[PDB]
Amino acid sequence: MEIEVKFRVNFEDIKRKIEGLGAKFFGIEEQEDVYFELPSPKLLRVRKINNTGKSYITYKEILDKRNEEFYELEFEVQDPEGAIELFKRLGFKVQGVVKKRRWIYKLNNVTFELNRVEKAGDFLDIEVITSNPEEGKKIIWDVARRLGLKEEDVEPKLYIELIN
Amino acid sequence: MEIEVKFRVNFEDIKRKIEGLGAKFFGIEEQEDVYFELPSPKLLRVRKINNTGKSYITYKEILDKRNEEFYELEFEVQDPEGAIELFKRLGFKVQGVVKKRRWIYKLNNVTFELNRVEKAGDFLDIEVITSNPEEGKKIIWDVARRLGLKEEDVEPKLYIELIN
Ligand SMILES: [Cl-]
Ligand SMILES: [Cl-]
Ligand SMILES: [Cl-]
Ligand SMILES: [Cl-]
Ligand SMILES: [Cl-]
Repeated sequence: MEIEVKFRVNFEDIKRKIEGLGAKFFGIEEQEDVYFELPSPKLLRVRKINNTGKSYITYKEILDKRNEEFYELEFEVQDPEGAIELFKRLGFKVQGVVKKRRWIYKLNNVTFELNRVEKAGDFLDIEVITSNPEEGKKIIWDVARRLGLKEEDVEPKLYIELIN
Repeated sequence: MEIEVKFRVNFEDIKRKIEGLGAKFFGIEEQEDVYFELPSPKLLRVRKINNTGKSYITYKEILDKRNEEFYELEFEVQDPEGAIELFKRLGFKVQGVVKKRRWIYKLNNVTFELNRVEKAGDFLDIEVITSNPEEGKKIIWDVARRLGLKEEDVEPKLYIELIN
């Protein structure tokens, strides 16, 4: 399952720390997500990565109450406009649009997603790949503390809930 | 608008006639369509073309009572299994699965789709591209008659309704 913790951060400072850690810079993604309202605790969105030409349909189901564990179903599509039209024609309503510029860094089984989110602010998502959720969260927190982050820095809300 | 008329035919005979007309053979597609139940008169399916490695999500809205006029929204996806899983998780129920081998031929603005449909039989769809629905049907019928087809040969039912 998807395991991740989100932190409210100062972009410049944390970028410097992540790099000082030796994380490998993967790339920047300029994303635009169109969300469709589903019953709790499910999420549905069509994502367009404007600088890479990639588009995806993504479905998520929150598995915990801290918004740290998710089941994710994601696949690439060749027509994001068509995907958005499809969900509207199926009766789904647009929940909102999240636009962000994401800096991706990798360190072993940990992925850092440093996001500059339009109308929300700057956030860092620390993601880990693991078969055991508990061990995964332990890894995320060891990394977080190495970056000088604490529990008070955590942001439980989803990006679609954070945009003003 | 998609305009097409479907005919019940004898595969070998009509294939001969179509080639006799000088239609250009485009290719054969081994298709597997998984349909999801929508309220009338809408259709939703995920198609896999097993021999070409292509997959699509297709939505249609029947616009007439003879099932000859359709609004179609179709786009390529990279994961048909995921698309099928997605619709199931969104609450849609599988309506059925249509499997067929399609021979595609082209002649000007007309496309011939000769289908050998599992558990249904052999059918020929004659489609035309037009801005004027009526002129389109006129073109289809001139071609149909050139192939020796008549009104009694028409099959109005959709493939998802035809499979046993
Ligand atoms: Cl994400
Ligand atoms: Cl989020
Ligand atoms: Cl996100
Ligand atoms: Cl078709
Ligand atoms: Cl079809």
